[PDB]
Amino acid sequence: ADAQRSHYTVYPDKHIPFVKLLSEVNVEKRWELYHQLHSHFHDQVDHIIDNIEADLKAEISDLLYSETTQKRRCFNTIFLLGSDSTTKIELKDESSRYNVLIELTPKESPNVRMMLRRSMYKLYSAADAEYDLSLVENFKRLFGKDLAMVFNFKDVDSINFNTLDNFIILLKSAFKYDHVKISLIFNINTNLSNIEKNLRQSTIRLLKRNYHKLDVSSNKGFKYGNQIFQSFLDTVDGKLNLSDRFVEFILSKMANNTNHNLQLLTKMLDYSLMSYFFQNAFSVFIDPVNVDFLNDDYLKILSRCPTFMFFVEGLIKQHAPADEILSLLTNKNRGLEEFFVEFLVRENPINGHAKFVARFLEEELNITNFNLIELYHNLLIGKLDSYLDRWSACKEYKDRLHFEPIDTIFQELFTLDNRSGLLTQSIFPSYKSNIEDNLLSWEQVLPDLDKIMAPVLGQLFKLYREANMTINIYDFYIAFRETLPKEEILNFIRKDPSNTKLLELAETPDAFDKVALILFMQAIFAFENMGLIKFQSTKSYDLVEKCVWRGI
Amino acid sequence: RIPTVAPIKLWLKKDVKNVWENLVQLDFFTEKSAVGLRDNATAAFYASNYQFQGTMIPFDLRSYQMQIILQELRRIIPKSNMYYSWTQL
Amino acid sequence: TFEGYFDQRHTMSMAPDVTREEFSLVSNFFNENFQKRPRQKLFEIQKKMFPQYWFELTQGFSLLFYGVGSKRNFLEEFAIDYLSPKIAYSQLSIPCLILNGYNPSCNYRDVFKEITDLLVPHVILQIQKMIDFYKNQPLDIKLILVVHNLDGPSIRKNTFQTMLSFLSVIRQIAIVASTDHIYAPLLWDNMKAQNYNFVFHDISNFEPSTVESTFQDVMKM
Amino acid sequence: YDEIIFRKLGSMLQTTNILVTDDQYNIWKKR
Amino acid sequence: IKLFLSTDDNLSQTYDLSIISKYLLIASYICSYLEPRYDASIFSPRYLQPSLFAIERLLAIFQAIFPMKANIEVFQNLSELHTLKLIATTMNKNIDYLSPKVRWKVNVPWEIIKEISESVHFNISDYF
Repeated sequence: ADAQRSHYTVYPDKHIPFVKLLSEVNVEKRWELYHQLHSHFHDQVDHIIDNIEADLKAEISDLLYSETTQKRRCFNTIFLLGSDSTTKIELKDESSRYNVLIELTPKESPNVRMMLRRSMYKLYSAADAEYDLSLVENFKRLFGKDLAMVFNFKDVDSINFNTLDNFIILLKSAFKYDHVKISLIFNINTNLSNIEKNLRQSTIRLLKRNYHKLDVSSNKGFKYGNQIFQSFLDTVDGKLNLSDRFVEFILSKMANNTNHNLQLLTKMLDYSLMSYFFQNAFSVFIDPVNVDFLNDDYLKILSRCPTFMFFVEGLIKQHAPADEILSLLTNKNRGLEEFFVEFLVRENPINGHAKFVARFLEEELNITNFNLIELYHNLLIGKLDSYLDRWSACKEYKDRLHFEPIDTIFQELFTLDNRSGLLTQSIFPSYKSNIEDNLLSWEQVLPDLDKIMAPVLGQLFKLYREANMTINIYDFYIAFRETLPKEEILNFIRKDPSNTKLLELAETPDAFDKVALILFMQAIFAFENMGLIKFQSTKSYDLVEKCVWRGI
Repeated sequence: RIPTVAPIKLWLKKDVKNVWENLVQLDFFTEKSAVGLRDNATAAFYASNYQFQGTMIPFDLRSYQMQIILQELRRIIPKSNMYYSWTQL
Repeated sequence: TFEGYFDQRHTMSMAPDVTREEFSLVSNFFNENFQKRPRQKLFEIQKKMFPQYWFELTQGFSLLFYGVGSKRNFLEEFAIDYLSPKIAYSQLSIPCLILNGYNPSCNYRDVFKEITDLLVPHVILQIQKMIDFYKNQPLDIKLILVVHNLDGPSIRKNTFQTMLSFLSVIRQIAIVASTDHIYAPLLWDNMKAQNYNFVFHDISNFEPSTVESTFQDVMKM
Repeated sequence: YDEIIFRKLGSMLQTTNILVTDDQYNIWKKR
Repeated sequence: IKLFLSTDDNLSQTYDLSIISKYLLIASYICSYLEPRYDASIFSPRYLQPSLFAIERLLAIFQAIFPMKANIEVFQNLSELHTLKLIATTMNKNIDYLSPKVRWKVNVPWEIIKEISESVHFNISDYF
């Protein structure tokens, strides 16, 4: 057996991760086009992410090093609202001052005694890389350089505010020295006022004398989200279209997160992009040079486009010259191939108008407080007039920018939409609901006691659905036992006489109840592992408590 | 009880926090089960290791008990004080 | 519904006693004859999903496995027989690190030691250094990190979750995990979910969980 | 059975009902 | 004058939260200050510290008050709230949420729950 060990390591055609459609060269072409577009998008994604990261550090350094005329000595306070432990800061290498970054996590601050010791330990380690306040006092006489300390409180909301409040007062004594300067960085997840309730008002007055306030959230006025979404519009080049349904799904799943919406947006867009090229065969015709790849199945799929049905029925109901209809009915000369080529030739000014409205709002009207996704969906639906009427200045230019989208035939083959729920089951699962349904509707998973005896966990969940909040374990065991087909169980058991212990146990008169109890014990342990139940074993194994219910 | 005229501040709950902090330090109040100064170093060690709930729960919900009973206040508080009339129930 | 929750002196000794051997007898004899063939057919059908998981792993997504039944064999087979050999020989020697989270004594320092030894030429600081190192490094995958029972007793703790969550930032590390608790998604907040970047699939298989229950005895009843 | 497990499993191989089925054109062809 | 009318010792839509988070925080306050006796009747001690409760109650009340089932976003918002420390637990070190011994309580005052209810158009004022 190998599972006893906590952890262990095991060591070991050129499969391009795509797979055939319609039950060789086409797959490679599709993969290459997909990868080209995918890398083109991720180039902009990484560029924008790096720009975002580079943006904050300039302001952070400016706040840290903007010397201000003050004769009195006090902490330099910076409030990073909406921040997180993932941020980083680098320090200037000044001439006469030695700079040390002192990180302070809540795990490193159980009491003031540990805090001072660890701060001095880090300070000494940095100084020797080139355990009390005497080290600060004697720092210049040791290393000949002035000391500047930056205490980075990585997560304020989890620190015991009593210990921090006392430690700030402890550091307050350090200002007796002329060669020491201190700066404090606060990382706050909630609003600023959450700190004001927990710290004592003496410490707040110390902090308030020299403090700066900064928001570092990614949701700052839709700026970066709009930029990323417009970059996605750019990187497609009109080679693929986004339906109203998919934009609706994005709008529905974006608002539930409020810190890292950009990451979720990028995840959803990337997943849709990778799904499209694996699903649709016509993604090959993003490159029209391969026009000779048209085949029977492509023609069938084109015939399956509802727009084709609308066009053909419009011709028929008008009693148009029957030769054109017979040409497709008899499938002769396939002029529909050139028809589809001309369809590919078509241009979509929808993207251009969507870009230009945003550019006009930003540059001509200076209206930056808007969502680009809402604008795009309003353009898709055509209610753009009301959306622009949300703002007072957009009347004349709203009338000018009025745009009307027009569909094209076989556009369904070049549109991404949420139509089968695959995009929801994979990123936003109904985890607990799925488990409940699979326990109750196990035929949704599984394809002669096998044919009757349902899985033990589902059978036990049957009783779990109805019973009381606190369950007498004996009653639950009785209820589980009553479901057993004893004779069919004996027939199942007697198929393996090769094991003597099997017959020895089974032929015992107590065997039915013993097997029922063993299965009950295993199922109850599994339920405890899943969080379904909890024993009262601290009192007795006579009662068990339910910890989950259906539907909620 | 002051009649209204035909055509005293209730201080804000945030400002009262400083007054509460002042009174908690001057030992007029005390936490529900505050042992206070421990007797020996080992007791201080076990006390500093443990984290009391009273230091974690919000400033507005910490339970306190009183050191000067209202009767003592009525003995001490001058009758010329405006709030003296409330030294009775 | 919520109404089904708002509207909801015997002893264990009244049932016959069970010995340790008898407990194993049923679990061994039934599971080899009960639902073996239909679950084998279901496994053969489900094996067709490996290319999609492989593609998602290439694109930088972590994979989380959930559902009723044991999830050891599926993850082990995917990691060993399918994933690593393709990672190696389609790019032209991938360490398949398997972590048993259901062990209640899996020290995080020991796992971090192995990871550092296998990837590197205050654990969080070292992980940050690794992340900064591998940003400019080539994107080809080096390590597969199979985390069984990402809701296990050694794993539920906040520090170990924080340690694991930063690992998925490195593209050259493949993370595969499985959970059993109903409220498993409660473990991960915004930052941890962001760094994990899971893609969720329902792998409910009704495989009899026996290895997980081995570490903690059931004979207590 | 294949479609249900494909959709529950989140597989992209499940048919998406944006295009109407070929069996529908076994009916519509007679029109 | 306005300098002498406010203390100005303060260090500085106060909470901007997702709708799911807002309703979860409404339901948690209901759990923390409504006696367990009334869960079977109303849905079918402000000055005191909040009482403890269980997640099973919170999920049921949230399902009963939101204008949702058990998708991962609900639990993600709940864990975000715990990380934001808008909801507290009965432990200090080595948080083990999944362990059955942990219990939950509200760490938010009434003055903020009222504004959240106004922003989501809910009527907590009528349940007490």
